[PDB]
Amino acid sequence: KELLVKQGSKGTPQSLGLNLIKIQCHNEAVYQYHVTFSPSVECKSMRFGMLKDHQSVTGNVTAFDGSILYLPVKLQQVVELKSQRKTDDAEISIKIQLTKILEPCSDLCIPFYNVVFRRVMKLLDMKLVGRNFYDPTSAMVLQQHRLQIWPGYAASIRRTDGGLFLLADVSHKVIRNDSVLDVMHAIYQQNKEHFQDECSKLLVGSIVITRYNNRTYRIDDVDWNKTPKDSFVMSDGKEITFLEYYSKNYGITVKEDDQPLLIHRPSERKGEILLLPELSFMTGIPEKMKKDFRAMKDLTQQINLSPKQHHGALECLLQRISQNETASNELTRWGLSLHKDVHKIEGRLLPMERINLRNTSFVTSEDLNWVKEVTRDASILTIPMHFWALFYPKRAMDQARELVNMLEKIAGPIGMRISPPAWVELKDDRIETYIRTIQSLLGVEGKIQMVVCIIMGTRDDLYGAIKKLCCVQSPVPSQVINVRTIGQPTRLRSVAQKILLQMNCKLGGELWGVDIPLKQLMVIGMDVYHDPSRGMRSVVGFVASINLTLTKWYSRVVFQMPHQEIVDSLKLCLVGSLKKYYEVNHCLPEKIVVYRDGVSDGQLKTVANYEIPQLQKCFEAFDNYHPKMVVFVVQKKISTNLYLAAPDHFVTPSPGTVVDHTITSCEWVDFYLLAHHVRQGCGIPTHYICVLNTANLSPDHMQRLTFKLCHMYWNWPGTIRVPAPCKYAHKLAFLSGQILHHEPAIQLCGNLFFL
RNA sequence: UUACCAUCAACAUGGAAACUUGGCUC
RNA sequence: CAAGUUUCCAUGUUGAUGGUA
Ligand SMILES: [Mg+2]
Repeated sequence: KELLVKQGSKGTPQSLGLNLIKIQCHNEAVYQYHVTFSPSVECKSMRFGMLKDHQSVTGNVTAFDGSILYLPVKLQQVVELKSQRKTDDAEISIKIQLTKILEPCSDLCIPFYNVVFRRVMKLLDMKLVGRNFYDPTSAMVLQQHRLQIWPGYAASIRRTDGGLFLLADVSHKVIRNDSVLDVMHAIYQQNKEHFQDECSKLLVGSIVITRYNNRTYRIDDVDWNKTPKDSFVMSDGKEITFLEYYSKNYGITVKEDDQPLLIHRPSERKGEILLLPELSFMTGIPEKMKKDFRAMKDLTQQINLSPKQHHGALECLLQRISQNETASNELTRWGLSLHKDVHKIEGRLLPMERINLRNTSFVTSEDLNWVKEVTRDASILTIPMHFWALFYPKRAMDQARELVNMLEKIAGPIGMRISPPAWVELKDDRIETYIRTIQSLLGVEGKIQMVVCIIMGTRDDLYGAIKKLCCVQSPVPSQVINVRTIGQPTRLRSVAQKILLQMNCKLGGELWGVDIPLKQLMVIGMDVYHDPSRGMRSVVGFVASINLTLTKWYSRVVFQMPHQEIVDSLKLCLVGSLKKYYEVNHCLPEKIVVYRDGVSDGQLKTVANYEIPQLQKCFEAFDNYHPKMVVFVVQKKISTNLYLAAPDHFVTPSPGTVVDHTITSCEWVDFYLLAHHVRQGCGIPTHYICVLNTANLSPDHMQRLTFKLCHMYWNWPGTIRVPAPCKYAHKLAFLSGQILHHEPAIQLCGNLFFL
């Protein structure tokens, strides 16, 4: 790990709000023991309790996470200890053998610095659910929602270039007080004779949380013929009944025994697991609650928190940490002095770039909104459409007359050669004839057109068949519209005119440019759209800049082969992108900037060594063509929050800032660029990690190049979460992997259909 | 599948730490 | 070397409503 200077010079500094820890390193050695509880107890409760029962041998300074104990003082090689169970009087044989001597400056200390913090905030009467800690003392209970929300904290200790830190997100968790058992009782009261089908309809596909070990478990089946009075064989090879299993591990004596059982079947590899309804609770958000205007406006008025409400909750967490003595000793025996106040990050607002139109050229303001700049002038990079087929079934005539009769009105300020659509009716929406109509006609409209498949209600098979026929068998676009979305005239201005230009974008109509000071720049946003829940061939979305001023982009999907992890596609995808580049610009690039998507933090090493070296060795297809490459990894689901520290309060700004110190990764070169256009909530910043940077790019150069790449997507008046090719490839990869399950047609490749 | 933007929920994948089991060779 | 368990984490995707629209 080299000492790399990351801070830039050009920009206006800011102030942020989430570091929360600075510790001094003092302990010369920490001693790790792995403990085998013989016989096996599985719950954390006894594994804490009988370890706390023997502080004469272990000591008061303890850190145990279920199987691993940590000490500051070395014992002998193996210590053997006898314990007796509080319920069945078992012969529990604790064996502690020292396995690791943790150095003060080793990255392996992060697990036990994290479990000591979990043991710290388990003393504040804070519960564990899933991964996080949630507070039951500031809940909101919603009776008509049948719901309860907890304002907990997802807190995690991690190492950073600015030392040790603890990142805490104010994570509100929804918990249903209704279990699966009580909602089974409610459905059985609602339907005494016909409840098994409702249980098999609202139970499979639904996912429960069990709180005896807080595990989240996917329901695959529910069985009524088997009760926990029947026994089974657990991991030690000896038969146990489930009630004695409860009394020996979790200690939670059940209230009834005539309840059914739930079957969970894991993925292929195998151990089928059985869960009681009483100890298992719902996912607490009802979609049957949701279908009204009063759901979020009465629930998430507090859950969609302000930045100041985040800072108040986090300062309340710090206050209850500091004012609790028993939590303070559990930090200060190990010598981990938490900071009693927040620790703040500096900022950097970049010199904001220029958006070049056909004639005008704006300096981008602080608001990033040019919503009604559309319908101004005719665009050069457009094929002027004339005719397109519009279909509607036998229930929604005037509903179609909501849309199209307004749409010719926004041909007013443009004044292009427009004509009314082919109003072709439908006799029956029952699966068939909707396939037959479109490729029965395919007529005068089919030059540059727009397929509008309008379906009453939510039906997956209908739109799947329509999009499969209307994007596989013929060169033709398609667009699914549900009548439930357009069912009211109130949602017309926001549904028909400003948006639903998917079809006008699918024929390739776009222009605006951002200035780039470099020469011969090829930027290429590789994305990987994975669908392993369906367990079939993952999809690569390939998009590259095939020109100089970045106005045109490439598109490619190739299905992978199952049981073959090595990518056979990306060489062909780069071959196609380079062939399109040599067909359009008639030249070869000098630098390549790749924005790879979708890897974990432990996976970049693979991207450092198992894929990008294959990209460098892929260039054998062209003679003496081995130039410099730049690789980046984009990240979305981030837990770091950003607030500007105005001298009165905290407000998350508009996108544009740069955070590059004391939040990054310890090994690679990272930065964070905020991309939420914040109207409410806290703006998560996009995380960009580089892998190979041999083009000698300064940090401000690649940060401003990333924001420039964020500036060039034809879908919005305001900036985007991930830059433009990683949303192009997202849209085309999702479309070509989940809906038609096929490659896009070659005959549409001159358009930018990824919009 | 209509512009992105939160939040909620869910699934799946990957890295590290050791433990246990199994596998041709001492 | 492979598989499983427990800890730490990390990562995308999907579905849903509230907002500028
Ligand atoms: Mg993606």
